[PDB]
Amino acid sequence: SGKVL
Amino acid sequence: KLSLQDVAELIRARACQRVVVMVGAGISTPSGIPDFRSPGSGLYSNLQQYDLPYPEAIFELPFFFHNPKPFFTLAKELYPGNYKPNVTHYFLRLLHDKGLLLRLYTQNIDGLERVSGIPASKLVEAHGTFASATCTVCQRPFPGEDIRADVMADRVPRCPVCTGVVKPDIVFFGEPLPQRFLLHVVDFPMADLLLILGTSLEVEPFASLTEAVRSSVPRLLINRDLVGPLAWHPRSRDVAQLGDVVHGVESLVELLGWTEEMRDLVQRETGKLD
Ligand SMILES: NC(=O)c1ccc[n+]([C@@H]2C[C@H](COP(=O)(O)OP(=O)(O)OC[C@H]3O[C@@H](n4cnc5c(N)ncnc54)[C@H](O)[C@@H]3O)[C@@H](O)[C@H]2O)c1
Ligand SMILES: [Zn+2]
Repeated sequence: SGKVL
Repeated sequence: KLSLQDVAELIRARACQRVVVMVGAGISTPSGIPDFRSPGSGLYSNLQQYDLPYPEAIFELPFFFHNPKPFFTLAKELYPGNYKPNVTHYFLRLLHDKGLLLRLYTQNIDGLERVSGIPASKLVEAHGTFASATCTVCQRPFPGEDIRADVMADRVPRCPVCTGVVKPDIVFFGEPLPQRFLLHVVDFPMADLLLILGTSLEVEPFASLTEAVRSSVPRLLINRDLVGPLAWHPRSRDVAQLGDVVHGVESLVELLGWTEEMRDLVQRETGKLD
């Protein structure tokens, strides 16, 4: 999965 | 519930011989690197002109391709040689020097773990690194030094082959983490102690790693305050040293009996650098 916040 | 002193005792008594460490922006502020863009800063005023509509934009691909300059300003500041590791970094380094360190997981892009002397093989840099770069067009790889001159001179680094913009290997939003990040499947089950320093635990997948150890494993947090799973969904062997991270670290070091070795180490390393 992607880097996210 | 256990105490800081308890954990220290587990280490002194060799109950826990394999420590996984998770760290974040909090451990680098004492070196004088700002975090939230909240600060009135040498950074925030420099980026001020650039008119980032918001802080996240600096790590966003669409904005970068529209205007790479605000990001290269950040790069200029973080490029190796500008900042020095602090005692928290040197503590981690000591932890490796004594055989305790299974793996160090960092979200920081300042590269100070490597600079403090911690081997790459022990490090997982989950948000990437300025040690290398890639052309955004042709995918050709470059060592970080190849773009150093451009970066210091405020010129956007361009690919010598295709003229494409060359981007340091920092992870942007929506990008997957580097492949070494997958060591966490082996690492976390194998771990008999988890250390969490200076992190909000808001950035994923990195944050979730906190749950990945076994129930028997103590999770020690040294941070301003309770955050994430340690708050929402705590565990019995969880431990919080809340306050300034350097004080939390210095306390542990003293409890471990490493204070004097630690000072000799830092003194020697810091003196060398500046
Ligand atoms: N040095 C860097 O590489 C750097 C700097 C600034 C921002 N970032 C981004 C931040 C983000 C990852 O989240 P995270 O790493 O948790 O940063 P963060 O800013 O979201 O969290 C830092 C946490 O530690 C706390 N803290 C800060 N200073 C101290 C201190 N001196 N003593 C005790 N606690 C302190 C702070 O209040 C917060 O709880 C990624 O997108 C990074 O690229 C990285
Ligand atoms: Zn190219």
